[PDB]
Amino acid sequence: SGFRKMAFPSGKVEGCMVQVTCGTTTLNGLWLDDVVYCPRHVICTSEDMLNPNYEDLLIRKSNHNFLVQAGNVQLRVIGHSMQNCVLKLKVDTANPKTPKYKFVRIQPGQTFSVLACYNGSPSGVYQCAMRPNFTIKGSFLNGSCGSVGFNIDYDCVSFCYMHHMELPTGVHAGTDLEGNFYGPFVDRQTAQAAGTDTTITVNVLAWLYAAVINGDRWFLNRFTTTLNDFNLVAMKYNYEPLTQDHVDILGPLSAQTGIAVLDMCASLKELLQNGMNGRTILGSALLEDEFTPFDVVRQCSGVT
Amino acid sequence: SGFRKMAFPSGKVEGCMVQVTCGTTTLNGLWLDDVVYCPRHVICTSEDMLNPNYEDLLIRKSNHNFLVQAGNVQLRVIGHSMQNCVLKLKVDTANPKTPKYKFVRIQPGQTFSVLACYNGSPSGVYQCAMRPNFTIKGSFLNGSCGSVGFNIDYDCVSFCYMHHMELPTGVHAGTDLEGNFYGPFVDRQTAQAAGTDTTITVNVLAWLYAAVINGDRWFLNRFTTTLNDFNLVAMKYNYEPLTQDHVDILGPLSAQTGIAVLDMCASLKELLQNGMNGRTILGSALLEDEFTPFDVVRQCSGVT
Ligand SMILES: OCC1(c2ccccn2)CCCC1
Ligand SMILES: OCC1(c2ccccn2)CCCC1
Repeated sequence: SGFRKMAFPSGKVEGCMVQVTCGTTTLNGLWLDDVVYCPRHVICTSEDMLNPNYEDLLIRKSNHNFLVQAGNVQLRVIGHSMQNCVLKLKVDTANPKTPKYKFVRIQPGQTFSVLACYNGSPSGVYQCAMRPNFTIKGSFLNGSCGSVGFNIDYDCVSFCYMHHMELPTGVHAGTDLEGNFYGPFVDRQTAQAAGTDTTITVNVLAWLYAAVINGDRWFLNRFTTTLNDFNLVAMKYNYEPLTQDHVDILGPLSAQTGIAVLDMCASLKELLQNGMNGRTILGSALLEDEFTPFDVVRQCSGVT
Repeated sequence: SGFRKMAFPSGKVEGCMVQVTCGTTTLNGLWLDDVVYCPRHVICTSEDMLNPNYEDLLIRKSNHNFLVQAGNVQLRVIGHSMQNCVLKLKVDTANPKTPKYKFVRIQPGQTFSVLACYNGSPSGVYQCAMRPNFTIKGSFLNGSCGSVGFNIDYDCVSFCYMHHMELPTGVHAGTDLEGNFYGPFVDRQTAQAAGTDTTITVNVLAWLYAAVINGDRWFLNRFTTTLNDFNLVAMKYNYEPLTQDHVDILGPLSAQTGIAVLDMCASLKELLQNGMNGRTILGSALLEDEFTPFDVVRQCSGVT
């Protein structure tokens, strides 16, 4: 029993992290097969970042200007290309520790583990969600760019995120591993305001089911609701709308606990309207939205 | 910027996890050099667990009764001994992935990462604290016993915990890697009530400093206090007493932020007396006590 904000074991990803230096800029790269993936802003001075023309900056760069270090061994760069906002450095050595992997573009509300790295070296691992405004709330200091977000399905790492940017409001923006930003963000030091950080309703409901499964039941009430009624209350509280797709996804948890999804919606409705009155659910004083329904089933069943 | 509940990268520990089977019981073992460490209750039926005589149960066991599997390869057991509440299975092969390591017995309030494992296979990693009542609040299903808690200092894994027990109240109890329980707990299925789960005051203060460093400053007030005055309020709120040792440990964070420790105590005092009034600190609606001062400095500086 017990329910924790749990990251994927990071070993398979630790084995892929390298240091990339271009001039005076050092950040992290991801070494998969004979390609190293890193943010294209590795080629920028902090001055460049105000208004960079990446194509023009890149013309001035040769293979030998990209210093790639894996542990304390240098990799030989034999090619480089820009794909969207990432550089692909071709090296002459396939990473011997390359796991089975995929590049996936996640949807808002989807969760993933981040391996925070500095100078190609892992500092820690934590669990994130892609926010509905396509920001993440991470822990990223200077040097952390090129740190990656991932899911693991048994032995296959799905890479979904590479860290590029802290917005002036201290939230985080990055790309998939094709170098396309999540949301409307750009790799430029400019006014970039995030939109409304709404609560991921389906995730909150999953976590309420996790709470019931783990003995925290005080918030269960005698009420039910409808999707339309619930959604009026959700809108008012800056909660994402709940769809029949979300109800379907919660079916297995509904089944396991014998609490109909719409009954759990009615519990959530009362919690929104009445608050926690100083009580906690799974050691939280607020409604937790960084567990997917899949996360709750995985952790409640013990998948490896 | 940003501050996350962050675990150590788990790769070095993933490389040490094996499956141990004795009869119908499968749990996890830790393979370091040519020794596999596992909970001695691997030799118990669920019936045995009501009132086990471990010495008598062990007499009936031979090396060949301990099935040790590392990935899909069997290890040959060439010796076995009981040390306190752990078994040490001597195997004929040193673990090739053995990291530099130490066995440490942590104090209450100290934090560590758990690698949750089932059948010798990692499912996830999360950050814990040893509670002042010598319980931990983990995520441990059946099969998770032998999962370990650790700290990493650069390249040296300090193992501090091995999972043994869920108490009837759903909190967790285990041993150091010499097999000595934290607190008064025993590996017997019996009435074992935890004492008062007090808040780790020095950790809350560290996290308030982390909040200031990360721009969350709304709780800073115009007041100061004394250790004795603060401690009267702490006692009332089931907070651990604050000692001059704790004040000293917070010195570097005091220095960095220019907030005297006793001023931060006076902020914490008001938060205890007034509550959060529906506000959050680093995305928490309650005062977080699972970051040590060392944790806050590590994460705020980017140690790898
Ligand atoms: O399940 C919720 C938690 C718990 C509570 C009691 C026992 C064990 N675990 C609290 C915070 C995260 C883990
Ligand atoms: O620092 C606190 C958190 C944050 C908030 C804003 C931006 C980035 N990170 C919220 C929860 C954990 C991370």
